[PDB]
Amino acid sequence: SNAMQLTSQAFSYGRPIPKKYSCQGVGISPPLSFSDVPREAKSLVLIVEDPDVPPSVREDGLWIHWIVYNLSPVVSNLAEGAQIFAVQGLNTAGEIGYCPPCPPDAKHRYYFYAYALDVVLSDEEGVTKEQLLEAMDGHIIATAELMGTYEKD
Amino acid sequence: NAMQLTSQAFSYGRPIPKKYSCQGVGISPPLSFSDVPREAKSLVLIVEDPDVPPSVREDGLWIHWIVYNLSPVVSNLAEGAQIFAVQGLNTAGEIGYCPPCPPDAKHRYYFYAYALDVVLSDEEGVTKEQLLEAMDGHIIATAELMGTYEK
Ligand SMILES: [Ca+2]
Ligand SMILES: [Ca+2]
Ligand SMILES: [Ca+2]
Ligand SMILES: [Cl-]
Ligand SMILES: [Cl-]
Ligand SMILES: [Cl-]
Ligand SMILES: [Cl-]
Repeated sequence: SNAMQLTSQAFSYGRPIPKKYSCQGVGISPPLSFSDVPREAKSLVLIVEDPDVPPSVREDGLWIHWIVYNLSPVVSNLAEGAQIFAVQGLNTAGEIGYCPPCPPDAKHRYYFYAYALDVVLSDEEGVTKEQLLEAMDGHIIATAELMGTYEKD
Repeated sequence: NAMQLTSQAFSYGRPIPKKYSCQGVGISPPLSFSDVPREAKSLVLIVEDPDVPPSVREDGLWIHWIVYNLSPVVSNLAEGAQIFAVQGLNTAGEIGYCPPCPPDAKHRYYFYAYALDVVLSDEEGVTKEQLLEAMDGHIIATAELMGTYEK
């Protein structure tokens, strides 16, 4: 296509994420595919977040489930639970890496955002979303979005 | 449940019938959209030929059709349909569909459908570049159909 894509073999936009990738299954990271990445991209960034987190546990209403940056722009697929040859940032629990959906109160939406950058960012551990967004500023050449839902059954 | 774009006139990678080319009446081919996400507020269609002779078009890409602000429940466009959406500029410099008319070889014609989470502004003379620049940040699904033409 004419624009960068972020998709998953496991679910289409707005459909349920399989149980395997939630706290009700093994809780591993879902498969994701990047395609049509601009040739000028030098790295990719992934941010996964839940704007449906109960506000009584998170006042700003947004829980970050995964941060990955400095991915290769030709990475193509991340297989489920795969090794990440890139830098992982901090989720909202304050730990590195992927946190599975585990919505206590309702069905939630989980948004997966991809960003293509025309630079490689500094190699830093412990990166939060706020810090990452600052580092990206001025370097984002394209974005893509995927969303899936989860509701405990 | 991925979004799909199909045509009752040709399956993926197969020849586009003559009537949709310059060798016939040259009307737009029938198209069907399936499994458009619920969250979509509009559809976009971009049809282009990356096999255009580079001596004619240096960048190697000729746009044959741009449509945006299609209803997300439009479901199908009949052959040569009156379009209830906005048509943009093709590379010939005209609004609407330009048929395949490859002079030199078999070409591939790619049809890309995009579901957006917004309705774009109603504008005249919209080019592919302007359309794509506005779509970034709003695309929620993509589907591809391809057909070939050879004189
Ligand atoms: Ca007929
Ligand atoms: Ca004219
Ligand atoms: Ca109008
Ligand atoms: Cl995938
Ligand atoms: Cl959750
Ligand atoms: Cl059709
Ligand atoms: Cl042509």
